[PDB]
Amino acid sequence: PREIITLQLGQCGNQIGFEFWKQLCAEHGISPEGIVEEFATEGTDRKDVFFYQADDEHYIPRAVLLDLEPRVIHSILNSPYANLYNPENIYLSEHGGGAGNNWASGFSQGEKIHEDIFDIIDREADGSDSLEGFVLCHSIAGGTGSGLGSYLLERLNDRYPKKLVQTYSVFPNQDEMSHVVVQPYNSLLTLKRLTQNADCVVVLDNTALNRIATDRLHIQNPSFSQINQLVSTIMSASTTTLRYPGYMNNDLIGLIASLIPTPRLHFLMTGYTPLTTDQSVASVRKTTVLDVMRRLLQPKNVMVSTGRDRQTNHCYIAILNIIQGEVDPTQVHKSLQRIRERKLANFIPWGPASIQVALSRKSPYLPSAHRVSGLMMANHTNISSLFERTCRQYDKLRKREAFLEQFRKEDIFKDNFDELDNSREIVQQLIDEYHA
Amino acid sequence: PREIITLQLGQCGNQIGFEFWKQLCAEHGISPEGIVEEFATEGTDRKDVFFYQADDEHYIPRAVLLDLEPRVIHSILNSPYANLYNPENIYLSEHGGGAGNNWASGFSQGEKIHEDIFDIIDREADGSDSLEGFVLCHSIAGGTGSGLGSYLLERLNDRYPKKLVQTYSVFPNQDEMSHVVVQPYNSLLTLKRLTQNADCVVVLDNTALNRIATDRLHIQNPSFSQINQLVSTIMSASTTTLRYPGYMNNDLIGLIASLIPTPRLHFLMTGYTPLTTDQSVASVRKTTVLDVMRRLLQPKNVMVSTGRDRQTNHCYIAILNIIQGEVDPTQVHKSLQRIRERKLANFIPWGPASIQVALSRKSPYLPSAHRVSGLMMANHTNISSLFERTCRQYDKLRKREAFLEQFRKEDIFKDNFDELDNSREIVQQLIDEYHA
Amino acid sequence: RHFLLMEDGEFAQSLSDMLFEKLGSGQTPSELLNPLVLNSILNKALQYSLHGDSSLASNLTFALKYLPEVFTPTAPDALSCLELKYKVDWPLNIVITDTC
Amino acid sequence: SKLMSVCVMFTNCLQRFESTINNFDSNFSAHLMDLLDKLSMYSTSDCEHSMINIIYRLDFNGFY
Repeated sequence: PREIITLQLGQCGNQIGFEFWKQLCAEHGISPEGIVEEFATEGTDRKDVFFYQADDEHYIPRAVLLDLEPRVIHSILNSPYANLYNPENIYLSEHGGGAGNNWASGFSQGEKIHEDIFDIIDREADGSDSLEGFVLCHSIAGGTGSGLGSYLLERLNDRYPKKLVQTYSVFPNQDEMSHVVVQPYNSLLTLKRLTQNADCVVVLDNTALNRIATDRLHIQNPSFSQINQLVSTIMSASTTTLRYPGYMNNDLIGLIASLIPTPRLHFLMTGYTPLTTDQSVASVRKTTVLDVMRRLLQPKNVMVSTGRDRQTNHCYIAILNIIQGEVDPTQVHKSLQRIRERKLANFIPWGPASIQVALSRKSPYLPSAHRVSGLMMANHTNISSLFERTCRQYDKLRKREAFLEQFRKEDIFKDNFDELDNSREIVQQLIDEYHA
Repeated sequence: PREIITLQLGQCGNQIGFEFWKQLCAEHGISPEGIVEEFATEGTDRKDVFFYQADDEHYIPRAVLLDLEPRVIHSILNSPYANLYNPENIYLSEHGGGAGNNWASGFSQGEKIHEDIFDIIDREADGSDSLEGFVLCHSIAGGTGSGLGSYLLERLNDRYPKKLVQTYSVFPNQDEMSHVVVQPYNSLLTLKRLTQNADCVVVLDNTALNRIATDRLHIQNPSFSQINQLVSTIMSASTTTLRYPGYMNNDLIGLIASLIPTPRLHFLMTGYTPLTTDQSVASVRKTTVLDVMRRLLQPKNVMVSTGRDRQTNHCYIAILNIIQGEVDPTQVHKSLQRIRERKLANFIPWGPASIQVALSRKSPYLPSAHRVSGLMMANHTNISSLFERTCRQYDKLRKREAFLEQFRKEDIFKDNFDELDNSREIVQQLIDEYHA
Repeated sequence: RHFLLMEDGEFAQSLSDMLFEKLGSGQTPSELLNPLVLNSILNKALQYSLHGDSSLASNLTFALKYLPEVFTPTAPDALSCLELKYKVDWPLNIVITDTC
Repeated sequence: SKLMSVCVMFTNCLQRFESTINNFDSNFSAHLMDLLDKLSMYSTSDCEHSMINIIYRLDFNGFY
């Protein structure tokens, strides 16, 4: 019916998808090894849209996880949520990889394991006779998720041409350049494949993570154990129309169709306010829906590093405001009434704009059926500031003679560096041209 | 709608605005971290006029607090009223400043933090599409509130030209000149900016504070902990037509428009009688409104050091008499009946005068719905006695060779001392000329 | 008292904004959409001040009368030709008559 | 029926694998004029209560 195959790949893409499947059992009322609660069918009306359909009421995840590093998968099998995963769909015990840290490693390893990489991931494709598409849950940081992920964006474009492609890709961190220095090279090589060899992306910045991780979360030493908490909730938040029973844009080709203006303009800004557990003691007094979307357009919950004074000459075109759970829908048109009076979104002068609001009932659970949740999927034309940030860090590195002799020994014979530079400037010029 | 941004600035301006926001929660029936009482909407009909409008029924204050001294803000976060303040609107934890004690320090620090001082205070400006104006809750005493406050009176005059400017500024103390000696220099430099670069002020004398602080309050050692009690009540008293539901002059551009005769004549005399808690046991017998405004024009509650024998050749032009709470309005025209018989206000012989009286219901609280309150906003032409006091202490100091070599090393190359002297005498001559 | 006597002055302050939408008469349209968008913006003005429910908001109606302000054609005013109409309902008819 | 015909006109030129784009633009302006005539038909309804207020909020939502 609407079966999606997630493509978890890389050192960071496997960990953000590990707790994504772990989030799904707590809201479906199911255990990874059994069914102890009856809340799975009376409370939740649809479960076989991301999981594989049941053979013994055991909803297998439709997931594949490949990585060159064996460290990310050795921290999985000792956890009690790995018995839900199957040791025959992806790998058996003692799976390995390369050495290995290179963008050209996984780019060259795709055609030497070409027979095996297109054998076991295609067995899940013909399980349903109407496949939805493929989401590449991969990474941009490092050479593991960026090297091999650029290969599958090409060969799955023609072997599966009638399928939706759209990824939840995480952006790397640009604070210092000591541990990694190959960061401007492997990022722009995958970013070219994300626009012409891929339809849509969902951007997730790393410098904007610790802006939120010290905002309300109150940590002193930033660890990697907090990167999975902001990411796994908004992943399950994006499929609330798709997993839980909704009516309009209840498919993944429903939501993405109403937000993309044009190809190579698909970078969607994400926002999510409620992350604090001591808000729970004051939501008993009928906290309404009239105050939760006034702060979405206000740049506080954003996960995109952008300029603060560059929003006057940029214009919103498509903005999504997803409320979940208890909505009190007699005032949801009242919340959309107050949008035109502020004009917090700059509107495009050539065409109409749209503020789309939708709702779906959440899990039968006490932290879910009590507190209001707001998921934002914006589309603003100030996203070229990240593309100006990455390009200015790209041409400055090529004048310092950095990784021009250390990178072209394997499988690179011609200069494909300006092939990425002009196509990035094509995106940056057509964005500002789009508001005439 | 009618949103005002308060500009709390300086060592004394931050403390008088700290209990100003602390006064507002006790009368709105709200807590700084929660909403435990239902008296906020049934009793008070308007709350989003000084606070930011709610997102979770949490009325954020529309306040900014900058100071060179970190001592005033380190006595804030341990108090339980600081969680209502936000650590992202102004500063995060560990904010600092200069060394620092100079008028030329903050006057030169305004253009080196020029990018950051016009970035986060403008985010609250576009929250409402109809901004009321700006009130500079700053100080004249010291070099901290007087040095940086003179800069924002210039650059906000043209960047926001259609907004009301009016300040509740406190005057410094002129008892001895041992601890501070730079008091005649930094005061007159800001006083020039208060007349031509600012529309209106609200004067608050320091030598008149301890006249009242030993009148009925009965203290032996005058401390700084009493300076916030007379100031925070009359601040909330001035917005009773604006916060609580009134009809006429219910805006800040309503009250100030009916009292200013002309530009550079805007210094308003303030009066406030009821400050004693043992009056409460005899207000149960219907204490009327006929006796509360007979003592307002009588010079007893005034906060302005002026001459007692100089009121015969000076004339009142505009006098405001604000009653609050229980008024018994069938005798409020009876109180205004007795005004013409005494002629306690000398009237201008060239034009008409006006005794404006207004009322608004107070907070649903027992010390507020029982005792009569009278707020005075006078305008008398004997205010040049303070300007004669400051100018005679200004030219006497320049003949003693005091701070002419110690003040012109940084960012002062020409003598701008007589630029302040003639413009002060322009105010003093046009006041006496105004009654022809 | 709140919407005819104006002692909750937020509605009459919002009437000043409706007085800030006329600015002299007549220069206003004479279409039939002229009552259609002008009866609305007074209902929208009550939510602009955040007061009252819709239970008493059915008792307020606005009837845009027609009087010439260029004085040969019509272009009706909102300084003196915009009128609030209070309603007569099912139980309350001994309070409100046609003279009042 | 005019709105359904343009999407029938759309889905055949996407079915193929010149002149079709000006046929789309002429049919685009044709239904734009009819929805503006439909926009006047909502506002000329009865000059009455909230059924004209609901359909007005349809019309401003289609405008921005």
